[PDB]
Amino acid sequence: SVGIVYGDQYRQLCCSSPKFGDRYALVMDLINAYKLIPELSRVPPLQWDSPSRMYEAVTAFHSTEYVDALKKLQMLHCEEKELTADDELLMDSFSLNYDCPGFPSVFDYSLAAVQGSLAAASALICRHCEVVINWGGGWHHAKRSEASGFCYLNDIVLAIHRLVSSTRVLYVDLDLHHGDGVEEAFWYSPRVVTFSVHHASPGFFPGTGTWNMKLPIFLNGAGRGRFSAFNLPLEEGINDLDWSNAIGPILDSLNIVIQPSYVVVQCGADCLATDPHRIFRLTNFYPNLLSGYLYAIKKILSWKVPTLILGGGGYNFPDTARLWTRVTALTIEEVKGKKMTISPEIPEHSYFSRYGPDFELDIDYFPDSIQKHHRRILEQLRNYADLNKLIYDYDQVYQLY
Ligand SMILES: O=C(NO)c1cn(-c2cc(Cl)ccc2Oc2ccc(F)cc2)nn1
Ligand SMILES: [K+]
Ligand SMILES: [K+]
Ligand SMILES: [Zn+2]
Repeated sequence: SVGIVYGDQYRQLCCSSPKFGDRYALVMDLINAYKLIPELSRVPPLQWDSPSRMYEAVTAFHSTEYVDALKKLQMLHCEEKELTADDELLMDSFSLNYDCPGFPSVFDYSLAAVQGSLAAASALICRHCEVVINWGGGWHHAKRSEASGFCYLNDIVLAIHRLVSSTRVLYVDLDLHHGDGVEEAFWYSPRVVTFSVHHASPGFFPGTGTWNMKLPIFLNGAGRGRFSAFNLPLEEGINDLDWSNAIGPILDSLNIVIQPSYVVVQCGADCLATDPHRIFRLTNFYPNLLSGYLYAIKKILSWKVPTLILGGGGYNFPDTARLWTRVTALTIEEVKGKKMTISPEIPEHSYFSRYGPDFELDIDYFPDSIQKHHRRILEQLRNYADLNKLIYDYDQVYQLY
């Protein structure tokens, strides 16, 4: 069974931010327009019975002072007065500025994603669902005491913490950007293995997930977490097939060696060829019998491990809905076995006009370094397995590449 996080108030809050606008409404309404909702179990966002319980949940990762400042930022933006000099300094000390500004619902908006992803983790733990989707979540850049990349609270870190505290988790980050906040949270933890594939290049946000400065080294975790943070930075312009071939054997080898209890996938849509970043050239194409995204999700779901699928980046809202609608239909198909039939034409619904001018489900796109990374990653995986007394066929894994 496949769950999906939704609710009336949740939708309103997920649509209340200045950067992401009504994206979540387009996503859920396109899923609904394609008649997928009856196949999915609604997972209600988590609520608490007191402010103390909410604070206890969020400060399992974030500092109390950061959570206080974020709540104060919302309060200050609900009045018409400007911030005092001292309040500006306070907000700047948590990077609550620039690309992470305040707005009247900023705390409720950020908290909603946490509520959604925590409920999704719980649904997996109690075996209510085999997969849960949360397209309102996936905010991988937020740090313990710092907003980053329009991520204010790290719903992913909190969801993973709930999963491990119930056990190994494999986290897979498909966003265009490095999953730095999740990687940092579990830097010292061998039980949460993180793997991000992303673009990296000089000056490109957030800057990590690649060689860093003698001669540059690839960091991969620390303490008992040594070798437990994996990264695959890729040059711009990569297409569906090359991205699939780059990530495929890594994913299979991580699953073989780690044998995760849970998989958490961040599925940010900014690798699409039609994202305004214009960096990678992935699609949402799906042969009627191939999108890098759909390739990766189908492979992960074939492992039959309880899986959380989250959203993330994606600044072309209709094309993000086009992709996540196909991910949703694929999840139903792989988990249930029930074939899912999706018309090539966008169905009439509230946001139909946003899919002009051609109103198709396919996005409007005409389609050695990696060998070195594979050897480095395969070596790190062996080192990880040696440090953690795990054993595996050091030949069947090698064969995968
Ligand atoms: O999605 C993200 N990470 O997961 C993410 C993306 N940025 C980001 C960083 C810089 Cl310096 C500039 C624009 C950024 O976003 C965009 C890019 C294009 C756009 F049309 C709308 C938003 N920051 N975080
Ligand atoms: K990524
Ligand atoms: K780790
Ligand atoms: Zn991104």
